[PDB]
Amino acid sequence: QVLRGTVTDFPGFDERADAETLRKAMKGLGTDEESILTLLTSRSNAQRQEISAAFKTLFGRDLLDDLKSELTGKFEKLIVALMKPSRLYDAYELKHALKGAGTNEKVLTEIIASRTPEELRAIKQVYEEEYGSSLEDDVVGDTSGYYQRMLVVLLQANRDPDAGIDEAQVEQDAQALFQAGELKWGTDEEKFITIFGTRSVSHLRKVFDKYMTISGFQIEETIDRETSGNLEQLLLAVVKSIRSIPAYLAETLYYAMKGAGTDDHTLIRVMVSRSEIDLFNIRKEFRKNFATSLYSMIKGDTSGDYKKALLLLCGEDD
Amino acid sequence: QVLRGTVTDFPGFDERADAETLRKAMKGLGTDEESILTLLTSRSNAQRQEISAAFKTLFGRDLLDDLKSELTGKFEKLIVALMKPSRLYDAYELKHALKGAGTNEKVLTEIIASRTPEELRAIKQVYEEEYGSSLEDDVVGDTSGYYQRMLVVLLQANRDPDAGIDEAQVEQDAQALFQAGELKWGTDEEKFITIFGTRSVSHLRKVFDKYMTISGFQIEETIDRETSGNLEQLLLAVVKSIRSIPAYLAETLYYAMKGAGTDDHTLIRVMVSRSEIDLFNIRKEFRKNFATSLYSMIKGDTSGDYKKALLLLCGEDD
Ligand SMILES: COc1ccc2c(c1)CN(C(=O)CCN1CCC(Cc3ccccc3)CC1)CCS2
Ligand SMILES: COc1ccc2c(c1)CN(C(=O)CCN1CCC(Cc3ccccc3)CC1)CCS2
Repeated sequence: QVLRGTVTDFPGFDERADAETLRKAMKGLGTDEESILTLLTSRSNAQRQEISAAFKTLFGRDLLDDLKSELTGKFEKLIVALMKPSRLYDAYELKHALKGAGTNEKVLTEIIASRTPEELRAIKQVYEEEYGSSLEDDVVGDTSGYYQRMLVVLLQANRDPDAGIDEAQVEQDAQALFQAGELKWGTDEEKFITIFGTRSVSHLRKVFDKYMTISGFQIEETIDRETSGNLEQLLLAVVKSIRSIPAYLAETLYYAMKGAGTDDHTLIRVMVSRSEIDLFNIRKEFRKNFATSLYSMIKGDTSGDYKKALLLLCGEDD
Repeated sequence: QVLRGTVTDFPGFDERADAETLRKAMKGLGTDEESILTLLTSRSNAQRQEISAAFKTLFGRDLLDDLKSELTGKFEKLIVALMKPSRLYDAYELKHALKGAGTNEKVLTEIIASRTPEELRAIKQVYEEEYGSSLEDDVVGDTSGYYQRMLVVLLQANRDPDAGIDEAQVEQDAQALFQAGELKWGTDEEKFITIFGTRSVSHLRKVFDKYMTISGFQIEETIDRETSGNLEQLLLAVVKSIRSIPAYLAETLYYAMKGAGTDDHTLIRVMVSRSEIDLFNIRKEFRKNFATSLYSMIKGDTSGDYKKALLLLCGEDD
């Protein structure tokens, strides 16, 4: 097992040259979207940034506002994501959720549960460095009750690190996840919260196994996906995430594409945020648990230029 | 994988209660092995340094000098490896294979072939500081031929990023490895040094795949494990470590205990060094590739107090 994405460094890259294709593309005419497109998706994020630099030094123009005036719709909204520094992208998306795209647990839940401790720590740091306010306080401020609580637990980045596991605390803990299952996770939130937030990854993987031999069931079985409140969804995100991050995101991506209308906000966040970290893994995983390819899914459930960009990001292999 | 070791931090660590315990353990009273033994292998390494230091504030004795003057043979060499700082254990054993050892090409192969880039980067500089000379320049003076050359390449820590895996590039590598295979690795030479030492890992595992069906058989079968001088052992070891590190090391453990005698020195090096990184993982790949339990072979083949300490290091299970 080796984590990896779909966007690699362009060899032969020249800041100053790409700055010209782009300027020239959006020069006076309407717009060569097809050029903006193929280029920005066949560069990496650090290379995008240096084009952003070449643009200014050459032209006196801000690449980011130029793009943002000739592009619209789901197209714009993707391009704008690709130009965003990847150190920064998640802290950004959190703010949007904490401040103005709506009522926003799908994001808080999904970023917080799926980002490892190295990441939550960095996101927190940078959330405050960029945005002036601190991640934790914005979260407290716009959330509630036991959900708020566990986001706060996850957000500390303070899991017991990995060594030889206590089949004795495994037996207690699996036991207590059983009782809180039977009871619709509506009693002793107090208790399960730490089990899922402060325990380790392969404590919890052990635990989820001993869970099966208490109850005959996977822990996932306790928690339905349409209806549920906030908390249940956080639990089940934690759960799937402990088992496998690529796999959780592959899932999040299928359910972003099922249903009337559909979910471009998600498509975009996952695609872009993972483009240089694990996207290949998510893709091969998607072929694995859902048996049409990520590529194929997208080509059916997207249109026009946005569609094209997507697939280019996606690549093609598995 | 989640890579875990078998040694953890003792909760409620008392730096000097433990220092006392080592005093009356080895004082008067020439020695008392089983509290020495059990203490050191329930405390993590960095805690053993704290016990080493509170020993000096408290008593005016250098803990380590004391630990080794009351103890003999293999057990002694174990305690002396346990109280040797993580950062430093590797570079010390490189050195003691290089400085003065005889002709120890076995230890070089092992450490450089199993260590990741970031572990080699820390070795090189902590090596460089601790013994005034650079790890490379030493490696160079006592070795020669392509064995030297290949080591210098691995010694670089700069091997391609796991990325877009280029189908065309694979096949040319695999045929080049087919080419040099039939010629028993005795010639062509200089291109496989670049295939092994620089290709990206998710790349080199696909070449390992693509090769077999060119050749009939795995790359490994081209090389005769025991009837094979330095280079071919290195090469072999690199191939192995590319598929899985815990599995190289599991093979090296098995070959240290299987047969006539015991390679005790080797057994100490692996058990100790990897005890806080992947020892559980070496234990698990051990049982799956050899059908016995590491624990129960260290038993079958080692003796006395050395044994109980090893089995404590080895950890409780599976
Ligand atoms: C304390 O340990 C922790 C604490 C929390 C978490 C993990 C490890 C990771 N995890 C795992 O399943 C194990 C390891 N896994 C996580 C993703 C990471 C890959 C990755 C790289 C860069 C950016 C994002 C993801 C490494 C492999 C799930 C819960 S989040
Ligand atoms: C260019 O890369 C390299 C170059 C050389 C080598 C490795 C990685 C390690 N390796 C692999 O197959 C990569 C898998 N690997 C396991 C070790 C390490 C585990 C790990 C994870 C997180 C933090 C510390 C250690 C990194 C992932 C075997 C050959 S030596």
